[PDB]
Amino acid sequence: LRAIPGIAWIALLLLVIFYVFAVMGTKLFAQSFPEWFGTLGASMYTLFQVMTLESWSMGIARPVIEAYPWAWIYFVSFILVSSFTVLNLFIGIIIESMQSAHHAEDGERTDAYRDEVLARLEQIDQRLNAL
Amino acid sequence: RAIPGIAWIALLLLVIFYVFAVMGTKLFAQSFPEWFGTLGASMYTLFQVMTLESWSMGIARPVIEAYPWAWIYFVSFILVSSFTVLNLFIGIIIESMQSAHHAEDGERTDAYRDEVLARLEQIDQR
Amino acid sequence: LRAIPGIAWIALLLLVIFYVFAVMGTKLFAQSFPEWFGTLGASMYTLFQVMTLESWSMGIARPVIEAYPWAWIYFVSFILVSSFTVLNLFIGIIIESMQSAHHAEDGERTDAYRDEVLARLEQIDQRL
Amino acid sequence: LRAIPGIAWIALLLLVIFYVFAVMGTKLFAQSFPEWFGTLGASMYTLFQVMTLESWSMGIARPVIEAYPWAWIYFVSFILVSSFTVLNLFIGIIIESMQSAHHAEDGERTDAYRDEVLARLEQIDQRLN
Amino acid sequence: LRAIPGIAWIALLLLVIFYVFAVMGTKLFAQSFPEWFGTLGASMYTLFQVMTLESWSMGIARPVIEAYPWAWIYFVSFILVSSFTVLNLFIGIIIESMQSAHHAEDGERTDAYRDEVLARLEQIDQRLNAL
Amino acid sequence: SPSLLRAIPGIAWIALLLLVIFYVFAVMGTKLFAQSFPEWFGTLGASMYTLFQVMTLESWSMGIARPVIEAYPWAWIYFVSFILVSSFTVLNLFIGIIIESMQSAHHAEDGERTDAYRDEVLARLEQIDQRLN
Amino acid sequence: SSPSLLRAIPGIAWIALLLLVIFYVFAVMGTKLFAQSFPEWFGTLGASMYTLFQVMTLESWSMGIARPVIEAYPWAWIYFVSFILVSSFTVLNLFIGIIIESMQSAHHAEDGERTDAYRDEVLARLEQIDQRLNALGE
Amino acid sequence: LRAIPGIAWIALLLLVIFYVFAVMGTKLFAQSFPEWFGTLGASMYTLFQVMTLESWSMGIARPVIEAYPWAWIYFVSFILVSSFTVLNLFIGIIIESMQSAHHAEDGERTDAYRDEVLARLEQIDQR
Ligand SMILES: CCCCCCCCCCCC
Ligand SMILES: CCCCCCCCCCCC
Ligand SMILES: CCCCCCCCCCCC
Ligand SMILES: CCCCCCCCCCCC
Ligand SMILES: CCCCCCCC
Repeated sequence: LRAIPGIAWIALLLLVIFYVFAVMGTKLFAQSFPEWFGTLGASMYTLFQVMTLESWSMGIARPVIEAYPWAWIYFVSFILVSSFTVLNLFIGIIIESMQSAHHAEDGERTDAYRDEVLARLEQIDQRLNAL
Repeated sequence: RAIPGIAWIALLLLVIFYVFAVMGTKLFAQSFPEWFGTLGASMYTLFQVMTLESWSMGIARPVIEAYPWAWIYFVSFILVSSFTVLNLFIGIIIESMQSAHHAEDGERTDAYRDEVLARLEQIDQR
Repeated sequence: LRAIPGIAWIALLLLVIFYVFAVMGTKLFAQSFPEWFGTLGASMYTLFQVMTLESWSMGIARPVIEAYPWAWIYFVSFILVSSFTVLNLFIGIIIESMQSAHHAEDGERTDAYRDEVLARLEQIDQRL
Repeated sequence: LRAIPGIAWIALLLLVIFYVFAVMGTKLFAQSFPEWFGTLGASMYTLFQVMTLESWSMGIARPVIEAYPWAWIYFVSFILVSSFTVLNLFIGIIIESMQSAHHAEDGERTDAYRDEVLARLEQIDQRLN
Repeated sequence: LRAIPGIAWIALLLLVIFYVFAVMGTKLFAQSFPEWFGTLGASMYTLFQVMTLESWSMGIARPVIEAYPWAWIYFVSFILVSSFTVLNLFIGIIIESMQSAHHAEDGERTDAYRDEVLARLEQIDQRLNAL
Repeated sequence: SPSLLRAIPGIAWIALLLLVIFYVFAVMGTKLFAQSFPEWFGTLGASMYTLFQVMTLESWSMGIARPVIEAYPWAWIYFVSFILVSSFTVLNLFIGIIIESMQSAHHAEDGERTDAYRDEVLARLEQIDQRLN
Repeated sequence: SSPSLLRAIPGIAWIALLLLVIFYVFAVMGTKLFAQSFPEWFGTLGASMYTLFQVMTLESWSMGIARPVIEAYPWAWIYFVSFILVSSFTVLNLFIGIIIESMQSAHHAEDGERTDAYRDEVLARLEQIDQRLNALGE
Repeated sequence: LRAIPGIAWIALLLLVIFYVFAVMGTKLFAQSFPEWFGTLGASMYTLFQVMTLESWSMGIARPVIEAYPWAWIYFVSFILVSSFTVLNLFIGIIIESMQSAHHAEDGERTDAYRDEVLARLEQIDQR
């Protein structure tokens, strides 16, 4: 019933997410956006800032004011990462909790049926009066 | 259901929205007085076109006035209706009958517990 | 023992990820390669070909040999698509079949438990 | 049960970490780090050689660390490859074993319940009186 | 004639060069490179790998460019081992085989000399009968 | 160096430098493990003693190289030196002696056959002689 | 039997390798007593071979660099002599050994030609075997 | 035929041996005593002097042997120098002489055999 260890797996998939999409976003954010005018060792770091840290949400929303017609899916990058994570993580948690519940209750009913085992072998073998 | 997720499928559904909303509302926006400068009214327009009030097929036609360049909307309305119907209805059917199998057969086995105790009482009580 | 709408939305996700890497091929390298300079609407053509077709379009993924350390991700991208989708789909559906197998045989054993019911009855009144 | 898909998709993303840090260690550690002289396609071999073999390619590692301000991220590569190794190996093996254990053990104790069936059939047809 | 044991002789001597120069290398370069830095357990294995494998070994040899004039003699030492040893074994082969060739073939010629013996011993006695 | 003559004392020179090898390596390794070992309670002068011990004779002396297994971390290669020194002795000396023997065999035996041909020259004069007619 | 007829040359590698060693050896023996006295090189940590082959009669000026060994009479004379003795070993071995070995080949071929004079004696054997067989009369 | 300079080759290599053992002595046989008190490059001097000459460098030989286990090796150097020189010098001269011996001896006997040639043709051609 040990189904917890699927936890760190999501965080290392998060490593995958941040690598891929911070690299793409850091190319398109190093190209023209003047907030940093380039991010190689601080791409992870800038996206992680924008993730409701250092009060920097609208902070990133300004360099996309300097390119609005073709740069919005970067704040939507925040959105995408959040959604993908929350989805898989949350649903795994749900399934694990509910397996535990169902097995617990149904097993208790069946061990009452083992009490019925007790009843039976007390009935026949233990009260024969001739052996 | 594979390793996919329900609201994750729905997320890719509004990603489809991004796709074909952006395409359409970017291609012919500068030439039509229906949704003149269609920017955020794309999702609304289409997801409201789907079989709503039996009239939005009617609004799908005035863009059929641009058949060589505006039939992908026929394609796309078919897309959205298709995946909505399929996913929602049929997936919920299978979910419901899975839960049904479990609960139904469990309560039947509780009636079996009834059988057990009835017989054994008839033998033990005397 | 019922998971086929699974296959349905899996095909949907297939088309979605096809579009994803298509447009990624239309933006990251679009100006540098005149191979299909305007991939905006025919990265489909390019990548459909790249689909191990006639052993030459892994070839036509070559304009990634243009920038081999960084863009090798299109070849690796068909790798990823095939792996995740085909792998998970195929195996998981077969596993739903093995679920059905469990149900059938172990239910027959519980009808041997119906034989238990018989045992009950033939203990009750055989020996008043 | 015996699931292949997990380990398969793992192996893919594990190898994507491999090429990422191959690039990480082949562009900044080739033209001036001649331990691996012409490191463009050899980076695969260099990194996986650094992986815990005879305790001597970690010795190849340190003179690369001689460039300390810009030469740290590939034993960072070490820790990321360890990330994926931990995941696949540990989780797969342990959880799978105990799943199968649940199955078999519960079945066999129900067979003990069948010996109780034998008790009832003790006192129908063996003892009439 | 059959001196492949002598090949083993020369081979053992050149491997003596191998061992003793590995020991002298343990002496001069033990702490200087961090390449192995423990040149106490596997000095053999060290120079073993240094010997022309994947070209990564000359790359093993520069971490003791850490000591420029105090480790160059080992670059030329592996020159010594490789070239000297291979050339010695081919020396053995060439020279001693061709010595055997001399003896065999010129002995065949001297067996022709046996035949000339035969002809004149034919001319022993023929002048007693028809003369 | 084709000479077809007796070239054994070169191997003899190698053999006495092999005695020097005994001396050097055995006295190297015999002095730092003279304190911490119970066998001779000081190998200060037991190195050629270990010569006639561990030159692969009696089959128990690599058995006493085992007490060097007792000191594996920085003192392992020394019974490998045992193995070496044994190979030194056997191969070098034995090859020298073998080629010695074959040298002698060839040269002497074929010279004697030539002497036989000279008896034939005296025959050719058997007809340069009495049967002159 | 073909293509060499006593090519026992390649062992000349030995010579060259001795060369290297020799260089090293007595470079060190000049780096030991010197390398702290003279100001010229003033660190012979790796200048050993550089300076030694410079003093190998280069531009008629590195005997010019041998002047600072004239700066010390007894304790500094035998370095140019180092060079002479290196030349002794290497040149003697390679050239003169190869030449004398070829002249040993001359030994062999010369005595073989004498055996062809014994082919002359073959001439005489057939002077009698086939010629005066008394095939006339009597 | 006259491969003579090899002996000088061995002799110069012997000089190299002298240097090597000189520096080993310099390690042990420099300061273990006050008997030479510094030998950082003069073991050559003391060894050429001790080579059983003048009968007094053995008077040198004791105050180094004051440390009995750590000094007899220089006398063993006597032995090393001996072995090297004796073997190679002596037998090299011997071997060269032996080569010349075989050739001279039996080739000259075969010149006599040429006179044999003349005798046998004196019979077979004229009678
Ligand atoms: C943010 C990038 C997605 C937009 C890609 C172009 C969409 C318009 C396609 C027009 C095809 C004629
Ligand atoms: C739009 C129709 C697509 C049909 C794809 C069929 C795939 C069959 C896979 C066979 C695996 C058993
Ligand atoms: C990467 C480590 C390679 C170790 C090689 C050991 C020696 C193998 C000898 C094979 C001879 C053909
Ligand atoms: C081709 C696949 C053969 C089976 C692979 C098993 C992988 C086990 C990983 C254990 C890592 C220590
Ligand atoms: C949010 C957890 C961060 C853990 C540190 C990661 C260092 C690469």
